[PDB]
Amino acid sequence: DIQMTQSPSSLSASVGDRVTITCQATQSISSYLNWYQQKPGQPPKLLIYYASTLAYGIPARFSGSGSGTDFTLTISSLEPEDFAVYYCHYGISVVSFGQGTKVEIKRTVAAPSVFIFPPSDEQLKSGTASVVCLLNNFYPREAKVQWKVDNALQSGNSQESVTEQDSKDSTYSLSSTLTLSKADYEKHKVYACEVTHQGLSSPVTKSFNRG
Amino acid sequence: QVQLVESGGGVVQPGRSLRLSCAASGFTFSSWYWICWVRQAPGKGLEWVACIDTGSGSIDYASWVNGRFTISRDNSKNTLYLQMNSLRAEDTAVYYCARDIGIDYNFWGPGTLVTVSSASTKGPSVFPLAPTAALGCLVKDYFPEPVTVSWNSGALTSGVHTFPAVLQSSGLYSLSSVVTVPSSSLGTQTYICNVNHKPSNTKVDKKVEPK
Amino acid sequence: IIQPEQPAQLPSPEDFVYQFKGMCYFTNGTERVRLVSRSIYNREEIVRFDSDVGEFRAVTLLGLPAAEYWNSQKDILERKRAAVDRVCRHNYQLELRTTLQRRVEPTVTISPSRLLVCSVTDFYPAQIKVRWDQEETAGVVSTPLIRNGDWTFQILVMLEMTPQRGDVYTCHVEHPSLQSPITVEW
Amino acid sequence: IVADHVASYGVNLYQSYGPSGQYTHEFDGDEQFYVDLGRKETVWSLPVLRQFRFDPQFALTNIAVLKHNLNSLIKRSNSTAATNEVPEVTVFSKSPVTLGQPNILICLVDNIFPPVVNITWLSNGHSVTEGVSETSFLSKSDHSFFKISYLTLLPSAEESYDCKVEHWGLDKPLLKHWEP
Repeated sequence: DIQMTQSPSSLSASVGDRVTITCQATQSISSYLNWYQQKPGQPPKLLIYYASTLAYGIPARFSGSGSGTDFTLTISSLEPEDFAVYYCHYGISVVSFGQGTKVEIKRTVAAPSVFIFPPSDEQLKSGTASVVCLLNNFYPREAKVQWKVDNALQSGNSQESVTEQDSKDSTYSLSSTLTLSKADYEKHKVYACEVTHQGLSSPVTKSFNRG
Repeated sequence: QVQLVESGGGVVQPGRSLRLSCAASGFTFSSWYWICWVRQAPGKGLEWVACIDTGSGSIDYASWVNGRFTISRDNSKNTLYLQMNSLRAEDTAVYYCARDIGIDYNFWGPGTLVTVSSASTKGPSVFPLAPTAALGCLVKDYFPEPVTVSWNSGALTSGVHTFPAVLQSSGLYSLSSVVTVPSSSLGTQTYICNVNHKPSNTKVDKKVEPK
Repeated sequence: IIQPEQPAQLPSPEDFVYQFKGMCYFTNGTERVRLVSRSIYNREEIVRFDSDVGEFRAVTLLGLPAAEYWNSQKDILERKRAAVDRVCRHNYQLELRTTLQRRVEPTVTISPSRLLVCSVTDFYPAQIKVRWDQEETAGVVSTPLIRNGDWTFQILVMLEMTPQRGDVYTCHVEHPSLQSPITVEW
Repeated sequence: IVADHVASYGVNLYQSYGPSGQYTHEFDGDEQFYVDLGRKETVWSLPVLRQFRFDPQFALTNIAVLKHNLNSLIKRSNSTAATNEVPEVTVFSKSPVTLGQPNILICLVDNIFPPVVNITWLSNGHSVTEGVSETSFLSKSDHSFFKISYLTLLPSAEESYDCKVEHWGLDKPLLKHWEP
């Protein structure tokens, strides 16, 4: 199949800004590249066909450029209803799509309010132990949360989960969950979480001992 | 009006098969349209599956298909089919049904969720997260998605972060929901999370309290 | 690659026919290049983008809403203006190496009939002059040029003969493929 | 109007009957290629053109736009259908006939409108299937069409041949006869 890749894998931009995403194809596809938009939960809405920014009415701020293999989607002045996943498309019967570009809100580099939680007694009855680590509200998403158990690092026993940009303050919250058995958890004493963020002078280490 | 409706999604064991349908309303296949099955992973990009010329019957499949999926149609029933055989957990995604991709004034479908797991429906296990200060609920080992989480029966809304679910090595899901409240009410105000799991009728109301 | 011209999008049985002909006119090689893109309902041309005019212009009333609608969209005008180069000029370069290089030599054949018919057959391109030891003109009838549709032409030239003294009658064919004219005696 | 060469880099056609369509390119009145909209393949009508590449998706996409444009123009013109034209059939041989030496029989079916027609060949009463080939619908300046069928024959002394045309304009099949 014709493979086509998008230039910014994801980007952070502000309202009013100019955004440029590119789509390069494996072959010449003439002037037949199309730009699709996708807000969460919905199927794609077509923005441009050929390079004609048309619909029964699509916002004139969107524009398509390029011919042959290299193409460019340009949103002149970003509006807030434009934070969406953008895709490039080719083919009516032999369909190819791009490795989408996420368009994310940019903001003041915030620091993560970090917290640790030991496993409950109710879960230790069950025979397992999950140690959580919250990194409430921060910017940008890029953050390293390492698990230290008795000062020795931990690799294949944690799992992170990141929320989307907040609807009020546009920040991300994270949750790395170290999971052990109620016997392996009982064999060690210090359990630490080492958050290392951009908006932090030094790596914060919130921690607990079993008693 | 003109719309396409997906049907047939669900949990299907690896190795087993699933047949989806795509009913068309508002138009007749008789007028020949190229209708396609485009699938989209959970949180990943749009990927093509197959297309069929509703006039002649001409089929095209994506390179990754290799005789595993089989598109077909019934013009009398105006329905599209996709027989997905030899399914792996890697094939778990949302299956869209779209008419004339890239041409203007052309519709897509809402989606149909196909989940490929050897997991069996299980109610979650709600545990508290020991408490500005933060408290929460660990909602461990359950299947299939999704889980409703409300704080203080809806009363608490600001500052709540219900984390996206994560698939554990056990094949079962596990999400957390945390909130930040002033450290003053840690004895005054009473906090309760409201987990719900319609797939296995498991409603829970855990009271989060300091130890 | 072969670049196509794109259609502009509008907002005893019965048949409804729509034709879109992206047409390129070339004169003095690529010196004078012209695109005229015709939108046609049944056999009536409704709209037209002429690269000389530079805009969509209705031919019939039925194509007036379309002409204004396509003229309001600035993307469509920029694209239709560029089609002269992207489509006509681009594709012409390929023609120079293939169709404009094609040449099939005419096979001249004099034979009597139910009066002599000089059959000039299987030749490409369409340029040809067939003539019948003085240039006989009044007693000669040529058929129009015959297009065979397989990228070859034919043309027949009949001459009413009133002969005497064993004088020779000669068919003289001139054609781009031929490095010297063909003469056939009778 | 006047040029040294004229080409149609897009002879896009879409009709309600079927429905059906035809994407072809033409250079100087001859058919360079057609895209089979079913098989999805550029079929070169000239060997020397096989070196180039035309993407079938380009043809398929224009035919989808054409379907749209047609539907709106059906409503806008208050459902006005096409007028059936009388096809002017003509039969002739590709080269002077010499008995025993192979030849091609050309049936030009001129002035076809709408472009929906049947063209078959007859030898001594019954139909011929082997050796028959035909060009796509070739566009005209007056927006009608024309097709050319071909029957590869070995000219015989007794044998007679006919071209059987079946357009909606004709009330009974036109049977043009071929005379050596």
